[PDB]
Amino acid sequence: PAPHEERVGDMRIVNITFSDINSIKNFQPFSQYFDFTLTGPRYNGNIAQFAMIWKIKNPPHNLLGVFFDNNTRDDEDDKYTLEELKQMGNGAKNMYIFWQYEQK
Amino acid sequence: PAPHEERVGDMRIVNITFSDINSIKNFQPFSQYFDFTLTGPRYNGNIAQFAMIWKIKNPPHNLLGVFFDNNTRDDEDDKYTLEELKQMGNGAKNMYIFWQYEQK
Amino acid sequence: PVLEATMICIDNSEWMRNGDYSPSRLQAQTEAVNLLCGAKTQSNPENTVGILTMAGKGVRVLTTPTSDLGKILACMHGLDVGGEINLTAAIQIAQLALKHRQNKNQRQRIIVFAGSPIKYEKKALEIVGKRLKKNSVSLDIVNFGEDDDEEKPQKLEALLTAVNNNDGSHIVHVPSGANALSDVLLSTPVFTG
Amino acid sequence: PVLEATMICIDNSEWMRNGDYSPSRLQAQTEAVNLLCGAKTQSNPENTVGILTMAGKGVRVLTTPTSDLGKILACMHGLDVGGEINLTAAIQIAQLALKHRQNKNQRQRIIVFAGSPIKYEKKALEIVGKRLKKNSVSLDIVNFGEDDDEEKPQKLEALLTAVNNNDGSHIVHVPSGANALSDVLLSTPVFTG
Repeated sequence: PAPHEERVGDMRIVNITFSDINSIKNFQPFSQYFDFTLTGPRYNGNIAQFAMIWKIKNPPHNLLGVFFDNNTRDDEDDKYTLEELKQMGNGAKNMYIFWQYEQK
Repeated sequence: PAPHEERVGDMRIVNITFSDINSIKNFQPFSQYFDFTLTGPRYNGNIAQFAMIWKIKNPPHNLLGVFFDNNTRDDEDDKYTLEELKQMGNGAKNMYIFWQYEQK
Repeated sequence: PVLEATMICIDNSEWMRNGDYSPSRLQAQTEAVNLLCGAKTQSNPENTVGILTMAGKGVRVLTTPTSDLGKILACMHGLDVGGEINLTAAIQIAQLALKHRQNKNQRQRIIVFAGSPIKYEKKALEIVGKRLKKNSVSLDIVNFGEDDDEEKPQKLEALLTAVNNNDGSHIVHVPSGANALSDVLLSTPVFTG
Repeated sequence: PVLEATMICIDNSEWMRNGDYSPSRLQAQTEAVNLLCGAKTQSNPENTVGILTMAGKGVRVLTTPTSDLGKILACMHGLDVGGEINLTAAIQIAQLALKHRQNKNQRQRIIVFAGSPIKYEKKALEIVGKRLKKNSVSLDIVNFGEDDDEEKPQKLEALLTAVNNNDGSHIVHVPSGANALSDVLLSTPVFTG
């Protein structure tokens, strides 16, 4: 056993896995950044309430969303894969990657 | 743009994505560890030929397999999730996690 | 709420592979823990949360208490599983990690996720609990997991009674059911104070 | 067989977002690159493979040539994408990495994935080619990308002609189609040597 670490430069990549997306609703503060009215995992172009609106391109089936905890980045749907977004922290100290646990 | 790194302790985690697992048939050295008749992503208990046989527990739908490039680890089906496998390098220097590209 | 350092003691024992909390006790705990980390850090920006695992090959501090939520949550990815919890070592080490990171006027809290059999005498636990009390450490116990340890809730209650100071300590007994571990806890003082 | 330091120059230009190579030229390239890193590192335990990106936010050496396959492949995850390839800067830099190789017994090879328009004068490219030939650098060119620049294959053939020495340099023109980029290359000397 050793620490797991995923990062890009100084940006920690924080993989968070939930069985149900709705549990993120109770996940402060990330509940405020998700937009649970949207279909398909989104990333945020900036810090704003419900900012995770930009469609990640070709997302893994169990990707729920990406939240960059600071700064801004280009904001376009269906352009940035998850991998590319790891390069798009743009000074975010943390890129939260929300995953859905795949059961059964 | 900064180096991406994923790791557990001394073990690098190397995420590799293919649109088709069958491409890995041409991927040295890894192909030698894959049994391409197997359903469900597997990890290897050792680096014997065709060692990737142990069913990863509740794998992400896009997980193709896990290859640890050295040493040995517990060998069970449907026990170790991919996350837990990240703690199971057991001295492996590289944990190769093969992923399926999900288009659309 | 108040200023608090919290050391969350994670059950990563072999018992946590059980699917009676779906998809596993480990995962139900991870989600509760992640939510708790969010709640605690968002309750007060000077709150710190640390995480240790109690089983595996021995108690492992994943992080000493930090307000760095990213660092905390990153500790919940890639947990090892195995062994049995060392609850007394965990509480001892949690107290150490607490004392390591303690900032001025930070109350100290240990949260123990007791997802496995409690192989301790009641009196031994009470003594540990009384020591937590003397060191001004509050304790939250999350008791979950049906492993035919019939004495478990009463032993954990006795621990909680020993530690409890001004109702700062709490125990939640969470059955496996439709209500996920985390959704049960959300309504309890573990989250609400 | 062939003992070789190889510097693989990756096209991570904006043109790589194109899905005409399914699912994206970038992904088609990445797989070809990974396979090539595997094939090169496994053909000879003293082979070294480095990777640079030609475009993005500027030419960037992901790793100088190394035998460490995990390190190489780890470079292929989370590539940035944008801009236009700086083929000349990339070849220049790749050459330097190869001249700097520790095992001078190694032959030197640049593999260029040109998946985007070649905006440099053909004469400028044959110059580069002859420079590489002088510096004993072999070049493999993977020419892919339906961007409608008709000069490209000819420009890259001209680059190829200039650098080629003892059939050490090769060009593969891979339009999108039923075969993945990597599958087309597997039957070429880029992979077979």
